[PDB]
Amino acid sequence: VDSTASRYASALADVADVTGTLEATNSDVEKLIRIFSEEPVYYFFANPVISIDNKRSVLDEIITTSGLQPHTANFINILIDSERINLVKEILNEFEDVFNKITGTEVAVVTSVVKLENDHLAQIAKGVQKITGAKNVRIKTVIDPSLVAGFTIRYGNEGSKLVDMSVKKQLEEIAAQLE
Amino acid sequence: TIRADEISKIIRERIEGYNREVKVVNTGTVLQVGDGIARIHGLDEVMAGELVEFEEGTIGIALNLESNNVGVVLMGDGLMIQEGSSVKATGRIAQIPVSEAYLGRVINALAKPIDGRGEITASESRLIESPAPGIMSRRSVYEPLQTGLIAIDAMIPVGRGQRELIIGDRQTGKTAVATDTILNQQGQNVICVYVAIGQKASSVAQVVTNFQERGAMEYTIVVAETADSPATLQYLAPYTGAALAEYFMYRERHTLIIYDDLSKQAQAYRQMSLLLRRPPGREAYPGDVFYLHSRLLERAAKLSSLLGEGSMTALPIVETQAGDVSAYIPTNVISITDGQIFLSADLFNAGIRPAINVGISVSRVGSAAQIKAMKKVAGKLKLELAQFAELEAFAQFASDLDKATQNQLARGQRLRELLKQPQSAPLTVEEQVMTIYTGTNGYLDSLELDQVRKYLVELRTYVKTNKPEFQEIISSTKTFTEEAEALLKEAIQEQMERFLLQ
Amino acid sequence: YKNETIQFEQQKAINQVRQRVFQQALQGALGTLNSCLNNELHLRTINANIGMFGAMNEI
Amino acid sequence: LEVEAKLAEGRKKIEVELQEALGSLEQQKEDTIKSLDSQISALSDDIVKKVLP
Amino acid sequence: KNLGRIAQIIGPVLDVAFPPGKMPNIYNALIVKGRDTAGQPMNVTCEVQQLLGNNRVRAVAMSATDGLTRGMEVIDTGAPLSVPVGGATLGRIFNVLGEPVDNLGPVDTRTTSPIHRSAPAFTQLDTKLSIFETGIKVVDLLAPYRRGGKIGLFGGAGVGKTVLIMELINNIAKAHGGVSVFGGVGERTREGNDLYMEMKESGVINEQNIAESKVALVYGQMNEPPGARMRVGLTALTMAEYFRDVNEQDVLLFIDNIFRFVQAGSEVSALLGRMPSAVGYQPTLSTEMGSLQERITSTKEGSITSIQAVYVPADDLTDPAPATTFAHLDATTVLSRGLAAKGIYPAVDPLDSTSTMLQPRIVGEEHYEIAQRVKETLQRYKELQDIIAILGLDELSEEDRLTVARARKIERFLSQPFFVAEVFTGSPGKYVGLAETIRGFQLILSGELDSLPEQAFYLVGNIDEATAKAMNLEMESKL
Ligand SMILES: Nc1ncnc2c1ncn2[C@@H]1O[C@H](COP(=O)(O)OP(=O)(O)OP(=O)(O)O)[C@@H](O)[C@H]1O
Ligand SMILES: [Mg+2]
Repeated sequence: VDSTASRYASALADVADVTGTLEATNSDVEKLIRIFSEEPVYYFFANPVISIDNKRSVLDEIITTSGLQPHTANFINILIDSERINLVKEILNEFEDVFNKITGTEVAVVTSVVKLENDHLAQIAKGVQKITGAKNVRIKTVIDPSLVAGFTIRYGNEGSKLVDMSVKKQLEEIAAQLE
Repeated sequence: TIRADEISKIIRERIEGYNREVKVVNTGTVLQVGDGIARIHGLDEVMAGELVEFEEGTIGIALNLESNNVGVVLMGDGLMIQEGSSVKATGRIAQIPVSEAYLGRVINALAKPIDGRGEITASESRLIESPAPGIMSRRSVYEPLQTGLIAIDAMIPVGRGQRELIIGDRQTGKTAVATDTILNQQGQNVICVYVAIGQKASSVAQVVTNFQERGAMEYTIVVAETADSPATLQYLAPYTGAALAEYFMYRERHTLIIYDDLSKQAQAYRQMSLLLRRPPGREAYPGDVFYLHSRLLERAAKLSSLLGEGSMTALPIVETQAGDVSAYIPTNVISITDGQIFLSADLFNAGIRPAINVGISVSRVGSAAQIKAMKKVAGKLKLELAQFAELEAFAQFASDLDKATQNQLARGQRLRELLKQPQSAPLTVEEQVMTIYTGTNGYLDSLELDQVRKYLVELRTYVKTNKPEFQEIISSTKTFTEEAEALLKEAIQEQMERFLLQ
Repeated sequence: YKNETIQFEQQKAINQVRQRVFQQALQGALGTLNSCLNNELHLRTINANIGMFGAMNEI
Repeated sequence: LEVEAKLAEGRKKIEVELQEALGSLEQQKEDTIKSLDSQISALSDDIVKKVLP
Repeated sequence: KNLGRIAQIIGPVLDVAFPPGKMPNIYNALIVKGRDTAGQPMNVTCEVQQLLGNNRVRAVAMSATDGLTRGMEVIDTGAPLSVPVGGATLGRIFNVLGEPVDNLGPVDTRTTSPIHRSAPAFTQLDTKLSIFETGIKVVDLLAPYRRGGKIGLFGGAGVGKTVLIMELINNIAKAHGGVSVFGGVGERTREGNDLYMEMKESGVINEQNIAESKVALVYGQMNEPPGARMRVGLTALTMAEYFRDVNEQDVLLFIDNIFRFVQAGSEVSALLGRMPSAVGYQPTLSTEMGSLQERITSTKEGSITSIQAVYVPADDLTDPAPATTFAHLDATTVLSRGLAAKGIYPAVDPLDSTSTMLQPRIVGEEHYEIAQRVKETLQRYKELQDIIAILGLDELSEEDRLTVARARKIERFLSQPFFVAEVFTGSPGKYVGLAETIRGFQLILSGELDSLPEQAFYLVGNIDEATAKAMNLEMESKL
């Protein structure tokens, strides 16, 4: 994808990569996402009517308490100057996808009816680094009851590639008995 | 009609030998649904033109593979497709099951039956978007396609492997030119495909009723997408019909295909393209509408003896608007097609039926289509209707002229009575040679115009019964031999004697 | 053609009865499976499912 | 006109034969749904061995 | 050496994303590494049309994009479409890509040339107005051709346009040391196969000993995507200017037709999203035509003369597709369906065919004076056909008894046998020079040959051959 939100996030990652603050910058970017969730905080930055000069002063105070990285504080200042603060949320989310690309890591999603153990997670991570080529592999879990018993993982560059065996047995048997 | 004794096995029959294989699919999520389009996030590995399947079972073709999303055009109503719901690419690109057992089945644009007569037993599959034969796979058009109309099969001859265009304004007789062509090959072993894009469902049912009465459905597939259907099904319906006609053509069988309006296919691809935000052109069509119809019609030509000499004679029908031949979709198909059959409503109201405007209508194959018997006789019909075309201004002034001109006005007014056929009364080639030999050689100058129709019907039923040796000369040798020219003249002077008494 | 219609309606009757029977069977099996012990079934299931996962990744 | 009337009357007769046959087979499938129940139990019991390895 | 990735596939139009430094410039060929229906590799060739910014180009495919996936690797070739040129191209049918589609093996060449190229410079042109000698009497008298000019055929089928083209291929190969290139821009595959077999039949393509052949065929079909069709004219032209520049020959180029070059550029531009120009064409129509037509020129080395068929949309000569074409044209040859019905071959209309070359400072006064007398005689006979149908010949004046008899003798002596019809009719063809054409029509118009019959000028080459056929008929009638 190449949209304005994606374009900005990619720049932010590239500067971190140059300066070797990829771990350090990523923590700050995660820290920002908590900040901009709040409807009141996001609204103040986003709306055109509030004066830009006031926005910087408030932003500086926010940066100090936060203790953000020197570029990360710039990056928000750049967004504010160039009017694209209305799409901060898209930009922040976009950065995570870019950050995985730079490391060479991959992300996976595995879902189950009941919570499961760590060795299963490590072996799914093994299989996903096999079929994907993660330099390293990463994993996430979301407990959903409306399946039968299985696990579904979800991976790829987007949340695209899906394999599972819980209810796909049953829906598959409906669609195979119509044959 | 016994079920419940064997239901207790069939449930255990599908579970036996069931693979349950885990394989990687490309999943997406639905971003937005509207107007039969689905923008889809994900599907990172989908190929262009691939069928994707939705939740609630709707299938669509991924056409726009854009950088942020995939523009999927739905093959059905997307009313039950929910925002955020999953969607998975199926792995295949637009097939139909293909078989001998489509002959007589009214199927729709995925070649599923809509006649309510059971499934179709099929074992092979053809691609809907198949490529055309190349240059070295073809042969020159040399065999006739007998349509049963004198105005076409004499002067605008359609051969096998030729794409001819039936064109005119609405209610001129375009369907009847195409239907009577299908009704003529009851004895020839061509297979007809009648594709009906965007029509009223009542008129598809009247064509199949016309076909089943006259025994035409023993060699006919009717592909039908009624105007209620989505625009994807109307866009893919002649490609479904052309894929069925390519099946028989590669199995050495000769075929005819009729597209009942290519005009409504172009409007159905303009609908999808404007909803897929593709930039338009003249009459809001995309740039691909030429490449739509040229990819369709070039699949229909005549094959070489290294392949088996199957043919696919396309007769696309295009409707113009107030005779605007220079409109965008008539301009494309006239460029693509070999010949054009121009039908005019000023001849349909005057009684000239089928309303062929034979002056403007052309055929690029030319006389290579016609048989040798037809080349001899229709060499005189073309010249003498051209001499009557220059003298149309003189018909009001027939008295004030010499006999060299006035006989040409008298001859040309009976040569137009040759061309008049009623609907669904196609003539055999032997009956066409009799009619043009009689008219172009002076044997109708004694008759009033009310009787030229009644004379030829009685002379065609005379030689059918009394002189059957004429039909064997033209069926086998296919040449207007000096024997048959003697045998035909004996039939004329005996019929003119019986017709004058009456 | 009417006998063609009657044979098609035999096919349709068989098909709808088979599918309604099977949906009855599905929802019965679903009730029984959701009546089953979570711990015993899942451990075998996850272990076998993840083994099949790694096996098809080897395949 | 006489044989066209014969055609139309025969067509009505075959239509009523159709409705009798279709109503009969619908009653037949009503009977095999109302019966055939150990099939239901065993068909549930057979797939439960297939959903799990 | 650059790998790109497909960013989007919208129709025949691709967007390919490249690394930030390594970057194709406009018109370079992109080779998309694709996969087929079954699973084998098959590659798709493209051409950069737009640089979209952010390291991303917009390409228009030369083949089908059906089955291309976003994210397949694309090779930047660094050059536009290079196409084989030489004597390895003679007798062969080519793709847009320079690929042989006539199933006779690969092109065993060692030379290629890019199809996108500047014109010859201002220095390199051949300013001398030369007449091109076709060996055909109607053309060499009434509608002469430049050597290095652009000619238009206004004819359909059933007018002998395919025989007239093959005669020009055979005459340039025999009289001069020339070759020909036929370019089929958006051609039907039925008539594309019909033309290749009649070229085999008329000996113009030598099917037994190829590379002894006279033509190189380049065919772009109608079922090609619009990108390929825009390019076929240029591909044909790049072969034609290898023979011009390197072999120093005089080439015929044939574009059949030049309107389908226009509409294929109109389709690509609409797919690229350009705001269209007047009457729906591309806004770059004056330069897209000018890019093809300014390479067709006479240099100091050789010349390329292009005889290109022209379709007039809506029978409007002020339409932007003929109006941009007719600006570059230098002669128009109108073929006539009515003159073919009389039996005259070649069925060139003498009165509606024009040239800019039929000026007395160019062709000389002896040729200009005679071409006007022939036109004035044929125009007077065209007026008198209603009077002969009312009066008859015996009631016309004595001055006008001659201008019917002479004009009926001119209409026969304009016809000619061709070398490409020696299998079709049996009568051997005649190459008639410009010297024997002017001396032919001087004798008919000065009235010396008013003793000869009418059917002594029909299908004869020279004016001596006219009196020979006549003295044969005086010896055949007495028997
Ligand atoms: N040769 C004929 N003689 C008499 N009537 C004819 C003939 N051909 C067609 N008709 C009649 O003309 C009417 C229009 O013909 P047809 O349905 O073929 O039109 P069409 O060209 O398909 O027009 P549309 O596309 O608008 O339906 C029909 O009612 C048909 O019965
Ligand atoms: Mg119709």
